[PDB]
Amino acid sequence: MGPCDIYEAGDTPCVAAHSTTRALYSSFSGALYQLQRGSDDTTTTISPLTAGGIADASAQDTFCANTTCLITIIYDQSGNGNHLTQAPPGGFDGPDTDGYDNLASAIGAPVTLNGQKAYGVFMSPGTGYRNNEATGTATGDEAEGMYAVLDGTHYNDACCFDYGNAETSSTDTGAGHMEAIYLGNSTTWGYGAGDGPWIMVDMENNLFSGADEGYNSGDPSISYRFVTAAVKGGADKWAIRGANAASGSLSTYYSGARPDYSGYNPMSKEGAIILGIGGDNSNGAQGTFYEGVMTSGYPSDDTENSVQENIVAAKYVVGSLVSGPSFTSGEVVSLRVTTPGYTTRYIAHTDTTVNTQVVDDDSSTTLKEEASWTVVTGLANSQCFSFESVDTPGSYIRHYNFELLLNANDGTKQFHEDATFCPQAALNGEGTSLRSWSYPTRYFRHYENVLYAASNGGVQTFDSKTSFNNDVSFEIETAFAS
Ligand SMILES: *[C@@H]1O[C@H](CO)[C@@H](O[C@@H]2O[C@H](CO)[C@@H](O)[C@H](O)[C@H]2NC(C)=O)[C@H](O)[C@H]1NC(C)=O
Repeated sequence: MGPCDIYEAGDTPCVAAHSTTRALYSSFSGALYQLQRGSDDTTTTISPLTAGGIADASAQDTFCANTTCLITIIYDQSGNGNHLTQAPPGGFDGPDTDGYDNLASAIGAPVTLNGQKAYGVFMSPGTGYRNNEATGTATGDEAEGMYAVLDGTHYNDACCFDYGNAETSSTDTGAGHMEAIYLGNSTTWGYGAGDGPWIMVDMENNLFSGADEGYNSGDPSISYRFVTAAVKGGADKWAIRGANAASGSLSTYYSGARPDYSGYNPMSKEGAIILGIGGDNSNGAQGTFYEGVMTSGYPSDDTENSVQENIVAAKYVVGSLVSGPSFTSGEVVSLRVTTPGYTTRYIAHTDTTVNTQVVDDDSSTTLKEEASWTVVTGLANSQCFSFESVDTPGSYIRHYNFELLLNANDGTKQFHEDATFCPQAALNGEGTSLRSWSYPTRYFRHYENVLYAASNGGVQTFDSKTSFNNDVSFEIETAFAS
């Protein structure tokens, strides 16, 4: 049995089931999600290898070879048609065309389930999915349960990395008009103990970590690489239960009556489904979604325990984020442009601006150093890497407003994430392509001889698809600074 077979047996059937990694029903063999590649904007679907099995990652790799891919749709496996598509603008506009939120990269969250390769949904700030015409989802004060397997190490404090029930108008219609899982360390509303992140329940105009608005000591920080967040709500009752998705049981962080504030009892759920954003489309949060469902009815603890048992059995393990030549920590290199007509240029920097310049044996000692980089273990992820300036030790290449800058490491999580890049076999076959760890839809890309963290097509001029593949491919050579 799969998670939804378990919920069905527990008398609280799934009304929405989403996952890019595996089938959530033992009998499901349909499409798990849809992909769209940047080379020609064509699409294709990825289905389980077998009924109730793991996604066919090989099919994705084949379709996405020598180009970039986006996850356009996360299909609803229940049959209710509650598929998740690109989230629309609402109370807040997204950063994409006409206010839509960004689609997620198809390769930002590689994993293996019991040894089989699969891809999760790595969501950077601005990314979001939604379905504002869902069927079967609880409305009003109707009871529902839900869970999601997330990455407890991928999060931030901006509103709001949610998965669950929200408004069908994509706007904030008041307290009680939402009921969704939240994972992050926002403290604007509720928050738990420690540094976070915390699993909280977004009931609109409030993220709740317990009965009181604001701080609630009963909700602990949970930072497992794979987190199972289980939330449920019914008539004047709700609960938060969490666990290490890779091992053990769910622990109850909260179970009791609704927060005693106007609008939360009875609830006024609208039934829309959101992923990675807030009800009003607040889109500043980040996180990773692997699988999750929403049910009709209030799940018993026993039913959820069986679901957690199943998740553990799926055996989630982190996958490889790197491919191609790659590097070794401590190694010093110079990166050469491969785009025809700019092949004598190297990645360098003029003060804080990262750019490309013609550097050769005749260059000054200073310029040779500005075109030389010490490759160190990724500041935000040990699999990837960070690039430290040779002339300016202590400073690394980092993206800011999608421009690559050379700034001093302040030791903060944010800097670390902005400064971590994962090597990928060059899209044009020449060398390597450095993919941003925090924004996997973006890569080192030279445009007008300046370096950016650009996507294959986008709202920024430097996201131009023209010569993208060549512009994000660099040959790794001996450092000029020796
Ligand atoms: C959420 O967690 C992060 C990570 O611990 C906090 O970020 C730090 O941010 C402050 C404020 O900018 C800096 O003094 C620290 O140097 C940062 N620490 C790290 C480890 O990066 C963030 O402040 C937290 N947010 C809230 C609202 O509590």
